[PDB]
Amino acid sequence: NNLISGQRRCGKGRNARGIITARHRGGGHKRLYRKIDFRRNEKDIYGKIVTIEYDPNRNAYICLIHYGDGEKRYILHPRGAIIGDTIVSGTEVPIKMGNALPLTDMPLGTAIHNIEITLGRGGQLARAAGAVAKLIAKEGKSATLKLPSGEVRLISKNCSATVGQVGNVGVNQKRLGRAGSKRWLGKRPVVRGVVMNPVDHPHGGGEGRAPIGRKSPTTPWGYPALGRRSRKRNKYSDNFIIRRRS
Amino acid sequence: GKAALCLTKRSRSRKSLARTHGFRLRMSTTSGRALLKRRRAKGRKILCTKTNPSSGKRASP
Amino acid sequence: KYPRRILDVYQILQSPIITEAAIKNIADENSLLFTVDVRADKKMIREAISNFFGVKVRKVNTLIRPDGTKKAYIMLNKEYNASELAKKIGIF
RNA sequence: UUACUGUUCCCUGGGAUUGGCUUAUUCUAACCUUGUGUCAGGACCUACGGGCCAAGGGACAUUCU
RNA sequence: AGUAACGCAAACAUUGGUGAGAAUCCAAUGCCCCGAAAACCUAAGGGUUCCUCCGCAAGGUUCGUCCACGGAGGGUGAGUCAGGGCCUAAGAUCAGGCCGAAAGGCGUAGUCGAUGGACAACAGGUGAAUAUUCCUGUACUACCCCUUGUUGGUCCCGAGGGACGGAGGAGGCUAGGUUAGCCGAAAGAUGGUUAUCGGUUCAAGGACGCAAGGUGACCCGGGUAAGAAGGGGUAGAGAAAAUGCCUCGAGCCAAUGUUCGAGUACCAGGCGCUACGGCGCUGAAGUAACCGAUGCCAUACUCCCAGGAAAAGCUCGAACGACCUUCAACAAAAGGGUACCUGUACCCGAAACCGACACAGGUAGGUAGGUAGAGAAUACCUAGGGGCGCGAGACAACUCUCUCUAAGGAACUCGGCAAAAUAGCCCCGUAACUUCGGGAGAAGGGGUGCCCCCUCACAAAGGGGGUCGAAGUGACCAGGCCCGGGCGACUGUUUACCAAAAACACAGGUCUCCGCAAAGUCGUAAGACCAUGUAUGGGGGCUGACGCCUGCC
RNA sequence: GUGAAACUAAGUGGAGGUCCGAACCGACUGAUGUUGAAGAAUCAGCGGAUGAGUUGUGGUUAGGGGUGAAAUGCCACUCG
RNA sequence: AUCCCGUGUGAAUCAGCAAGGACCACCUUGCAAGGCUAAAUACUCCUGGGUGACCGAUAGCGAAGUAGUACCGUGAGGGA
RNA sequence: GAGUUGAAAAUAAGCAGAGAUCCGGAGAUUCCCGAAUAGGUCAACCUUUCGAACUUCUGCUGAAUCCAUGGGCAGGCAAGAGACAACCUGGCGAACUGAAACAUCUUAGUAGCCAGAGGAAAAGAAAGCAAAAGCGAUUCCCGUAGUAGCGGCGAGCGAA
Ligand SMILES: [Mg+2]
Ligand SMILES: [Mg+2]
Ligand SMILES: [Mg+2]
Ligand SMILES: [Mg+2]
Ligand SMILES: [Mg+2]
Ligand SMILES: [Mg+2]
Ligand SMILES: [Mg+2]
Ligand SMILES: [Mg+2]
Ligand SMILES: [Mg+2]
Ligand SMILES: [Mg+2]
Ligand SMILES: [Mg+2]
Ligand SMILES: [Mg+2]
Ligand SMILES: [Mg+2]
Ligand SMILES: [Mg+2]
Ligand SMILES: [Mg+2]
Ligand SMILES: [Mg+2]
Ligand SMILES: [Mg+2]
Ligand SMILES: [Mg+2]
Ligand SMILES: [Mg+2]
Ligand SMILES: [Mg+2]
Ligand SMILES: [Mg+2]
Ligand SMILES: [Mg+2]
Ligand SMILES: [Mg+2]
Ligand SMILES: [Mg+2]
Ligand SMILES: [Mg+2]
Ligand SMILES: [Mg+2]
Ligand SMILES: [Mg+2]
Ligand SMILES: [Mg+2]
Ligand SMILES: [Mg+2]
Ligand SMILES: [Mg+2]
Ligand SMILES: [Mg+2]
Ligand SMILES: [Mg+2]
Ligand SMILES: [Mg+2]
Ligand SMILES: [Mg+2]
Ligand SMILES: [Mg+2]
Ligand SMILES: [Mg+2]
Ligand SMILES: [Mg+2]
Ligand SMILES: [Mg+2]
Ligand SMILES: [Mg+2]
Ligand SMILES: [Mg+2]
Ligand SMILES: [Mg+2]
Ligand SMILES: [Mg+2]
Ligand SMILES: [Mg+2]
Ligand SMILES: [Mg+2]
Ligand SMILES: [Mg+2]
Ligand SMILES: [Mg+2]
Ligand SMILES: [Mg+2]
Ligand SMILES: [Mg+2]
Ligand SMILES: [Mg+2]
Ligand SMILES: [Mg+2]
Ligand SMILES: [Mg+2]
Ligand SMILES: [Mg+2]
Ligand SMILES: [Mg+2]
Ligand SMILES: [Mg+2]
Ligand SMILES: [Mg+2]
Ligand SMILES: [Mg+2]
Ligand SMILES: [Mg+2]
Ligand SMILES: [Mg+2]
Ligand SMILES: [Mg+2]
Ligand SMILES: [Mg+2]
Ligand SMILES: [Mg+2]
Ligand SMILES: [Mg+2]
Ligand SMILES: [Mg+2]
Ligand SMILES: [Mg+2]
Ligand SMILES: [Mg+2]
Ligand SMILES: [Mg+2]
Ligand SMILES: [Mg+2]
Ligand SMILES: [Mg+2]
Ligand SMILES: [Mg+2]
Ligand SMILES: [Mg+2]
Ligand SMILES: [Mg+2]
Ligand SMILES: [Mg+2]
Ligand SMILES: [Mg+2]
Ligand SMILES: [Mg+2]
Ligand SMILES: [Mg+2]
Ligand SMILES: [Mg+2]
Ligand SMILES: [Mg+2]
Ligand SMILES: [Mg+2]
Ligand SMILES: [Mg+2]
Ligand SMILES: [Mg+2]
Ligand SMILES: [Mg+2]
Ligand SMILES: [Mg+2]
Repeated sequence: NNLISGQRRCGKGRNARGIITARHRGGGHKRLYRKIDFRRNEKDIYGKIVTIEYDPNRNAYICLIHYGDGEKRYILHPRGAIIGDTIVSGTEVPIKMGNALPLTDMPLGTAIHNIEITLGRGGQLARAAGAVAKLIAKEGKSATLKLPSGEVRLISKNCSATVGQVGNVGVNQKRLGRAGSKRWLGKRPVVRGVVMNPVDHPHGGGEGRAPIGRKSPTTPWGYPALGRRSRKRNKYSDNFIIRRRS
Repeated sequence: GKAALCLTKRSRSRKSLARTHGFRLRMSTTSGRALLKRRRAKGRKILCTKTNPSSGKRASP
Repeated sequence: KYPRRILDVYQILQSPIITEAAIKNIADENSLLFTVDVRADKKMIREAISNFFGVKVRKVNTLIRPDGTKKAYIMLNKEYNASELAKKIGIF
């Protein structure tokens, strides 16, 4: 319970200047922040699951952990988890769901999530609901694996990760029945640029329902909206990429 | 039950107006320090119209 | 040990008030009316009357006029008598 | 706007920042990134940060011309 | 041009008085209006408009002896109300630090910052103008003194706690209301009559304690072993806390209630005085039943997804570190004593704020009576406040706001614009079509008052009989309906001041970009948002529920 | 009801960008006013009225800009 | 050319270097990459004195009286 | 050097040839806000341990880290801060306009903003002008001269 707090970055979408950078953010119901442990430190101790709580700040559920020393933590909810299951973070830990260990000690073809790219920062990849990363192979310094996007990235071997697939896979199946359910999440109505005036969007003017009237569809800031790859050329992580998603 | 178009002054509290037009607000920025320089050379009696103390009969609380 | 503010203790009491209501208050409440400095307090006024006339002060109540002049109701203990002290000054 | 002349974002080459051994690939020492790793005053910095030690990149890139 | 108008169609009228002078000022009587306000408080704001005396130049849309006007003087009393001396959110500043022609920008701790949290009072009386502020009575908070005991404490630090949503309805109470009873008074020129009129009231707080209410393991009432609230002990990095283990414990929860406070206090009425103001004595009864909250128990319970602030006060407790000390410090009961700053007037559904006006307007929140009624709608009334700041006559056209209008009934008209009609409750009966939810109150018909009985009133409804009227939800209040087609799916949003739509949005669908030091966006830069998120996610373009489909280059 | 389910009748429950309708927020039609009582109001009806609701207090975004369920609309009766 | 900067390169020391309007030669002149320095000069919110073919209350400073007052505006500000 | 207690009479009391009132020089006090600077703040107020905050100066002590740095303590009417019409210096740096349009150009290195400083500032004691003859720091005025030149060789600009 003490891991929950109300100290959050109020004023979503607004930067320090106070101008809207990330549009269509506002309203929505209030939500407290949960402290989830992604590093999975405090190794070589058993901890059992008791609750499966609701986290408004994400798509997946969480799980409360109770260790023998009295500490309490939050983690993501794997798929086939049930109350009473144990979890361990270590090196010689057996390879089953809920446990955490580096990629060196894992076999090939494992369902993995909560992957970290660097040591200490904690897991960053494969957090969403129903997310999973398949380990393809490993060779010497680093280890390649597949991501939910279908891309094959080359991650270091000493990085930690959690086994299994994230819970509540069946969340896309429900369709938001009406617009009010969208505003409850904090997503304001999206206006189309073709309806605007020319000063506001390049597609604006023209009597009637105007077509694009341009060589290509464009963003509100002039650049095209389709096909142009936005990845920075000669990026630091360019050698760690094996292929492109699909 | 709709206010007319010309009601731009809805009798807001003087506490907030001092925080927006008060003496301490002008002395913070460089422009406000020059603002008072213009009103003193002008010779105006009341330099800041929208100002009130923290206590006394003028206090908004 | 410090007072609240620092100023002339002998300026705390400018002059009394002479009205038909004030004189009526002396006999009913055993009180006295005095105009006081704006920077004055109930402690300094309580200590003041204890030293000038050598009498006890049951309670002190004050207020600031619209003109920025402070007034002070001073109720003496029942042992003394404000009417007797009034004649010592000259006012009835 | 496929009017004229220009500016900016962005891409690319030469030069500086910028170095070593090999036949373009490697190496670590500049430089980039990170630490809930550690030390620190009267005290705290698990509050940014500083010093130290490590980890991942690496003379590419960022920056200037 | 002495022309228009003098700011609602709530309504004035008489007597008497004041005075040089009165439709306009004062009083009395009667009439009429508001009465979820046109009533009483109160926040912001205004800033002396409040009270008394004097005056009437100007101001008041008339008058004026009056006034929110003018002059003079006076008036706002707090340990408990509100705010500060306590805390913090949004947000604003920011030691150092980073960035930058300058100004300066970003930003860490920290500090400011109520619209929140925390914290101690009521009744009655006094009255030119103030009182939960003054007086009386009864309480509370903090500090100090005193008396014993303890004899290391106080900060830092650790932990607990504070600490929270919406919707829904049930139950137990009270406020409040009605009636009855009791007490007192009354003849209100009428046919009769007392069946009429009035009163029947009291808080904060202290002390006690609760179900037939809610909760707490065990059965179809009994039995029984763990088990609730609430405590204790123990192990490990290990004081508290947390986690695990063991153990005691049938009672717990709190609005209400009882009693004191609470006196012949308050009070109808009566006896006398008067300059008619009130004063001075006297002062009975002071109970019960029914109805019953939108308020209390109550972040009590149930359900649901959108998943519902922080800090301090408070409580528990070791070590390290800091300060101080044998009382000079901590802690317990009684008693006694002591008690900072500012606001407090007056208006506040307005003539004093906001609208240039004494403007048919706008202005958060609290209190919420009686009859009928589902109701805070509506109609008439109580408390209380008002009669709208020019009037008197006359009763042409014409205009506006309203009522009825023979026969006909949309022939009017761009157009059934406007007006008229419908209307409630209880029964009967309800189509095509459909996404099976709807359509639907479909449509369309019958009944409706009062009195007696059935009937035991079973809170009702129903049945039978009788009776009045042209007319029974008789007033106010209170749906018009049906067939067909186009657009858009629908609830919603939009050009404040000529356009509410077929436009926008919408759930959904599709394409494309982004592997986190992310894309994108704002910045000279540092950096910020995106995100304390991680491809079931984020940004962007088009389309716009659903159903059948979405071709060729 | 079945082998178990599917399915199905009652009762309980009280959901909804649900219905009628005051306050509150809005402003569709018409009349009146149009040197107005009023620089957008009065009167009579009308729409939503547990929600994408309304509102107070205290704040944020400032012009080669901001904001915009997007009208070139709003940003102190002033906005291509 | 002379003078002053960003980027990148990079000399010489009197037998020398720079300048003399691309540059070379000869001659002349001068000695950069350190610094300070009065006077003649420009201005009037003001002070004292003096003088006006300057105004005389719609003039002259906005202002001959409580003028940057009254008044208007959220404010900057405008302004009798 | 004879009457006085402002404008500003009146009233009530004083001072004064033992030389007042008044006029000058040097001093004292100088409440609150304000650079504001004990802390906070809605300027003229609040809370307070009662303090010129911060930077600088003079000392003491001496983190990571040996020397050091950064902190901490104390002293010290204690240097600096802010204000200031115009002129002056430096930095940023327009547009309408003119060219009968307009971009090179002009308006213009003007306006305005920021910063700083003085009564003046800035400049300034030849790595200079000049041309075969000579001058001997800088600045200002006359004049050279609207000349030599620059310029979509256009408008216009303009030396020594
Ligand atoms: Mg449009
Ligand atoms: Mg465009
Ligand atoms: Mg177009
Ligand atoms: Mg077309
Ligand atoms: Mg309203
Ligand atoms: Mg007071
Ligand atoms: Mg470190
Ligand atoms: Mg750190
Ligand atoms: Mg005429
Ligand atoms: Mg006429
Ligand atoms: Mg008129
Ligand atoms: Mg007339
Ligand atoms: Mg009526
Ligand atoms: Mg009055
Ligand atoms: Mg008159
Ligand atoms: Mg008159
Ligand atoms: Mg008056
Ligand atoms: Mg209080
Ligand atoms: Mg700083
Ligand atoms: Mg901060
Ligand atoms: Mg604070
Ligand atoms: Mg508050
Ligand atoms: Mg308090
Ligand atoms: Mg009153
Ligand atoms: Mg808690
Ligand atoms: Mg009779
Ligand atoms: Mg323990
Ligand atoms: Mg009062
Ligand atoms: Mg009052
Ligand atoms: Mg109101
Ligand atoms: Mg009104
Ligand atoms: Mg008006
Ligand atoms: Mg009623
Ligand atoms: Mg009504
Ligand atoms: Mg009535
Ligand atoms: Mg009248
Ligand atoms: Mg009137
Ligand atoms: Mg009238
Ligand atoms: Mg007819
Ligand atoms: Mg016809
Ligand atoms: Mg016809
Ligand atoms: Mg109609
Ligand atoms: Mg009708
Ligand atoms: Mg029907
Ligand atoms: Mg139909
Ligand atoms: Mg109706
Ligand atoms: Mg047609
Ligand atoms: Mg629609
Ligand atoms: Mg609609
Ligand atoms: Mg319109
Ligand atoms: Mg509409
Ligand atoms: Mg319209
Ligand atoms: Mg629209
Ligand atoms: Mg990025
Ligand atoms: Mg469309
Ligand atoms: Mg609805
Ligand atoms: Mg409705
Ligand atoms: Mg609207
Ligand atoms: Mg209406
Ligand atoms: Mg309605
Ligand atoms: Mg309707
Ligand atoms: Mg509807
Ligand atoms: Mg601004
Ligand atoms: Mg501009
Ligand atoms: Mg406007
Ligand atoms: Mg040269
Ligand atoms: Mg030459
Ligand atoms: Mg030379
Ligand atoms: Mg003049
Ligand atoms: Mg004249
Ligand atoms: Mg200060
Ligand atoms: Mg300060
Ligand atoms: Mg000094
Ligand atoms: Mg200065
Ligand atoms: Mg130009
Ligand atoms: Mg031109
Ligand atoms: Mg021209
Ligand atoms: Mg000077
Ligand atoms: Mg001089
Ligand atoms: Mg000079
Ligand atoms: Mg000089
Ligand atoms: Mg110099």
